[PDB]
Amino acid sequence: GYLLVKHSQTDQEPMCPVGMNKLWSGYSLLYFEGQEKAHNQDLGLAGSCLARFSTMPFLYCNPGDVCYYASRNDKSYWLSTTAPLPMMPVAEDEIKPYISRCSVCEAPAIAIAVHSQDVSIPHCPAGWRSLWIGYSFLMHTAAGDEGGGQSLVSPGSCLEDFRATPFIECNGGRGTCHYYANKYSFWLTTIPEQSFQGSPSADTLKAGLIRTHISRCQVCMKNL
Amino acid sequence: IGYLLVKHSQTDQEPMCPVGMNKLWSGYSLLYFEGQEKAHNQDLGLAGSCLARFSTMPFLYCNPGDVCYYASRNDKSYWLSTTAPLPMMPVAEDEIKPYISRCSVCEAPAIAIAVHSQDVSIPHCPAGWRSLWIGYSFLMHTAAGDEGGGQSLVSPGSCLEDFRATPFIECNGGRGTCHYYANKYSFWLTTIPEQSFQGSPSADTLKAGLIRTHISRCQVCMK
Amino acid sequence: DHGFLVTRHSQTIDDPQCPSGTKILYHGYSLLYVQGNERAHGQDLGTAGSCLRKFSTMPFLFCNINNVCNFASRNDYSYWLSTPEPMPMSMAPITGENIRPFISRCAVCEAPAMVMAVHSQTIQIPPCPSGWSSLWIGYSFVMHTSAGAEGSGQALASPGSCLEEFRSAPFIECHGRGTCNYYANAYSFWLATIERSEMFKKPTPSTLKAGELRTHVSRCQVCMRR
Amino acid sequence: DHGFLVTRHSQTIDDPQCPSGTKILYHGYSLLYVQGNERAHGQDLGTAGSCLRKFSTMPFLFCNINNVCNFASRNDYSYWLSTPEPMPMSMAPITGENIRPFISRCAVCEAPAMVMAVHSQTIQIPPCPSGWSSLWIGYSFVMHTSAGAEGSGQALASPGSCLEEFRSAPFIECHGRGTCNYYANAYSFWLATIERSEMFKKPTPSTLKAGELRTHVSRCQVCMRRT
Amino acid sequence: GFLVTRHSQTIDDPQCPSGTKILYHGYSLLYVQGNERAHGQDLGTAGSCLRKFSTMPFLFCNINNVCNFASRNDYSYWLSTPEPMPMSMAPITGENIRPFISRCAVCEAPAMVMAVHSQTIQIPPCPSGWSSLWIGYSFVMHTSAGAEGSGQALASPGSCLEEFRSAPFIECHGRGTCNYYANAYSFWLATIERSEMFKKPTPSTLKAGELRTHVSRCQVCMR
Amino acid sequence: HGFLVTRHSQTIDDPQCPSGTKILYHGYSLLYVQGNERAHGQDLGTAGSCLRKFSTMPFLFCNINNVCNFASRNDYSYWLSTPEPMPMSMAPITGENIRPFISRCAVCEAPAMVMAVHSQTIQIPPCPSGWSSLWIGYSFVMHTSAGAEGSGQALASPGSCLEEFRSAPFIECHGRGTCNYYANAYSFWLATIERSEMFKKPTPSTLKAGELRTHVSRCQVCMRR
Ligand SMILES: [Cl-]
Ligand SMILES: [Cl-]
Ligand SMILES: [Cl-]
Ligand SMILES: [Cl-]
Ligand SMILES: [Cl-]
Ligand SMILES: [Cl-]
Ligand SMILES: [Cl-]
Ligand SMILES: [Cl-]
Ligand SMILES: [Cl-]
Ligand SMILES: [Cl-]
Ligand SMILES: [Cl-]
Repeated sequence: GYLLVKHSQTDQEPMCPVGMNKLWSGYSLLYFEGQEKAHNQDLGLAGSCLARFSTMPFLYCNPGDVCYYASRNDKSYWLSTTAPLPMMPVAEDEIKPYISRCSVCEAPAIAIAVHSQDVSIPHCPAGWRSLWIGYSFLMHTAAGDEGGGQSLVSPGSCLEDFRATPFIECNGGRGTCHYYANKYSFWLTTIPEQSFQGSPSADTLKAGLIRTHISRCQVCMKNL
Repeated sequence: IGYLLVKHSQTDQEPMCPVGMNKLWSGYSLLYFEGQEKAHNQDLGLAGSCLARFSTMPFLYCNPGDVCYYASRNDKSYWLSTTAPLPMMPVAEDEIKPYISRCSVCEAPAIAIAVHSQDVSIPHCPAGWRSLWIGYSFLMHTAAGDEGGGQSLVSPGSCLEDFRATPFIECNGGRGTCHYYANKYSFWLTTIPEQSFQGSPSADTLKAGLIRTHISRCQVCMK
Repeated sequence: DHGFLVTRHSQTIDDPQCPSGTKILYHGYSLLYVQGNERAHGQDLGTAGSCLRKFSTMPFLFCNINNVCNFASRNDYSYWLSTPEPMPMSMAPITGENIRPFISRCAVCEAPAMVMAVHSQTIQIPPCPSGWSSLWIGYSFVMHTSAGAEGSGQALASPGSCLEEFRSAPFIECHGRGTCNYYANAYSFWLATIERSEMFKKPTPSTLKAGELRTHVSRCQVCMRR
Repeated sequence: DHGFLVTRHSQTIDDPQCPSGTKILYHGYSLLYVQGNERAHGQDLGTAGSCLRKFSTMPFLFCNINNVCNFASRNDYSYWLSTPEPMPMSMAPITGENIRPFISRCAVCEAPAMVMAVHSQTIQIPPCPSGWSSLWIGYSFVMHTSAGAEGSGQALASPGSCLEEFRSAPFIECHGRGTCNYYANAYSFWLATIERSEMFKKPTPSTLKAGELRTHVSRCQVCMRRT
Repeated sequence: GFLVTRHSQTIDDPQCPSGTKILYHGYSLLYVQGNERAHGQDLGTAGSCLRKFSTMPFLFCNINNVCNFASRNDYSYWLSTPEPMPMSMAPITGENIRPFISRCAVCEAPAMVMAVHSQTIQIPPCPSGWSSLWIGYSFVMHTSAGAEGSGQALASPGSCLEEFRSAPFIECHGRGTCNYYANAYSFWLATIERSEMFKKPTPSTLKAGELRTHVSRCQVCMR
Repeated sequence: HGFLVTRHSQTIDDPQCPSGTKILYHGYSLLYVQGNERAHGQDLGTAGSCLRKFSTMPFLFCNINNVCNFASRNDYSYWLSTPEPMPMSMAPITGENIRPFISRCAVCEAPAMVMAVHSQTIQIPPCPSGWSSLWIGYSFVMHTSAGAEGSGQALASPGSCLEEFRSAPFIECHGRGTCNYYANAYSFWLATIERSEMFKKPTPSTLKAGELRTHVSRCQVCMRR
């Protein structure tokens, strides 16, 4: 029994497709950052759907039989909403409309993400049905060199709504979340060529002319 | 004589040496190289930060197989920036010139140091020292990835005359282009209102114009 | 049976029994992660790649472009899940056959349907989804960092995020030199217990000594369909 | 047929043939990992994500908080499984269409059942488990590091940890400037041959020159369950 | 106008070594960590002696002219005192931090200062014509959070700590908390016998009471 | 008034202190150390790049629990190397076989300040007015070996000026007592920059045996009169 994982990218939880029973809803976890070492959850797998949000949802222990919770300088990263980018770090309850919501459903068949690397939406392979259309989400970096990435076969590389900042940084100790200037989102490109590109021409894109250069995707489910 | 004083103008014009000090060479203000995603830094107070001939790629590397590559991989260089407005696209060949800060190495009678106040007020030179310039406490920097580096607080390199939110430019060696990227951070010392001890620092965000009053001030003094 | 696989880790020198409903493929030793050229690559504990039939302090080699392969010839690491075996009373590195009582054993089992892990985020056990039967219960094991702060982690949906027995030091650091030891920087990260009301509140700093460790550690259960 | 996928990498310019029992979905180019803003992120070779329909030296762009996206304007990398094509005698960057003969091709095949890899940790081929049929054999491929010692690895349960042909340099480094080349810091990590006798002792440090390479490289076999 | 910086490793202001006049006193800074990158101040240089203490003595600015003070997860590190860690192993906050922080003195020297290393339990003699300022232990480097840290130049007085500490530095955060952590390693030069230089080094795990038996000794000299 | 200058022979013999300076002590050329996967470097122009006694592990580490470990993890040390070639088997070098690979250094007391000037050409740079030459060499800037960790040289320091160009100017030693050259051991030199090609896009160059020094910048270490 395959598990389908949707990310709404809004403060409201997404509905499971018709026939598929919802196991649980939660908050869209991108990655933890313990000891300035990022550990990621794949957005296509149920582990990215953490039922309960916290700025610090983890603790750490050492071989001295001592454990610390929210005592050092650790981080957590969560998928973001359209909510206006705050001028100053949001705090306690005002964090709610910034964190994306998720749903884990019970699928009869395995779901896969297919990428076109082109402006046009890819059609699902023969014997497969479409679930959603999105944009090709590859990888991310935030604090230092740290971040992680999505798997291109996994439905988590196919975000329904494109955002240059699809994730928010939650400082675990201070209990605040904020967008910072070093947050990068990486997306597969549109290649005008059939299957091979030789020498890429560098380009800088302002708001409005971006989306026509992002690769498009479809999440498809096998027919049974 | 015998000491090397280094001046970074933060402009596309070369800074003049103070009276009595003979100029050795003028060059370009080099912050740090980035080879194999590792940053090695030149202290802005030392004469190594003043490289006579500019290049987007001023270095090469060799492996133990007797092979040297120049501008053949994805390596970077970083230079101190001018007051020039932030370009829309990465600037190319000749249009890089007004973005790169100039420097001068002057021969000095005595060792010059930088003193920091950690206060709004300008720190005074100790007894037997004369002031050379007044600036802002420049501590460290990070640009691409986790790489960057910093400045020694005793070194005159930690005291830049003009405060700038992005005082340096990234120069991509192979492509021959330079640009300001969003992951560039400049770290400065803060102002502490207390005499010597601050307990819990209060979180704050400072927009343009309200910044300079929270940056620590410095003086470069010579014996 | 469509070929689904589940890996169990005993965290002792004894082979873990395949959970009810599954059949045994092969036994081995619990590999957490390797480290070569000072970069960590890990194997998810729920997957069969964390279960190697043969142990070595150096279970890998590297090759360069000049067709030269080096084995146990630089400064590289391998990490294995550890037993309850107490650290020697000198803290001096463990060499040779003295390492065997420290290494955990694993079992790769074939499941008829998909295997998954649920997390409660409380001291209580998370219930299996409707129509899924339980295999084992444990504690929420997320990630780890040892040498140079380099390490890896576990997917929270994967059974490997559910260690049956909570350990302060769940893994031992082994070297290409043939030495294994525990180290002070070897951190292990676990999902914290949070309450629904506390979710958006500023977290309260907590420090836990011997007897209070599992107080803030979330629980987990590994479930299987049909 | 619930939607199981097996990804095969030819390690040549040819499209690999789907193993017995599987149906072809699409072909592509063998992607190992990408390196954006100095962080390496890898696609597991056993998954369909390691198989991209279109090649580029820069197959991705990045975006900042200022709603500005840069494509191939910085210093970022892409890494591809490579062919047994010899490195040019000059050892200089390979650019343009000259890259094509160096890039490995892959095939994503729809499988009736789940696929796994078994590792022997010996010079001998590990047999398939009870009720599993053999798809292909290969060598145990664990991890890799290239530029800035950043890289990624394979899951040993996944078929991507089972490369059909052993290569001392299994992958090539491509840059967003449009050039690809092998570099001296490009290492490949393979499972070693361990004996049950010296399982818990000192490992003998060994350096292997050409012809002695496969004598310590572990063997693997990709299996698929019977229907 | 030569300088020598001395660290007390206690709460008291250290006296300047015999021959040197005092300039100013302050708190002993080891290294800062901004945006997950460590940047250090050499202990022998005056940059390791900040006049004012803060758990966050710095802020960062971006390309959009936006500066953030104590808003993210950055660190500062200071040399620590013999003051015991609270028995609960909890983060030290507020004005309870003062007894933990070392004090330093920047002293003006008539001549150049250097440090010598013996690589032996015996004190290395000063070079011919150089007078001793103080003796100590060989402090090479250190790593705390994210295994990040810095080190000291072995010719600088900063590589020569007067008092040996198994935990020589404390970790402070911009959140206003300071604490010792299990991953905080300190690196000291090993004692090497001349007859064993090119022989395989014998592994040694040293318990309390034997710690300094393999730690090299040093002496800070002035000409 | 006590200035110091450190010279490296890059050979198994002790270097002789340049004209005007007096010898203090000899030792072995230390480049950088690597503990807990992090590198810390000693500038080759300073005395700290010269240790009296060599060891493959010249350091230990201590923790908060008052426990110190010597050569008990996987730590490194990097030293300047000699013209001595790599063995036939390319196996790690151990024991007294390491001796002919390690470079020797000398710490010398200078009457005046020492510095390095760079031409950024194939020409040897002239010393500034009032300064006198000590030695000439090649512009050594930085290096990376294992984990892309390493360190660099201050360009105005005598450490940025290596007298003899080496494709592999350093050797990698471990706490196990084994030293070897490795494929990822890179050495970064200042390239030759022409006045015309300053702001121009750099031309990709790949040099082989006998062409390596063609693009390497030259330096001179000068001491004021
Ligand atoms: Cl925290
Ligand atoms: Cl920011
Ligand atoms: Cl380059
Ligand atoms: Cl940007
Ligand atoms: Cl090894
Ligand atoms: Cl330890
Ligand atoms: Cl790029
Ligand atoms: Cl190379
Ligand atoms: Cl902070
Ligand atoms: Cl060691
Ligand atoms: Cl090698």
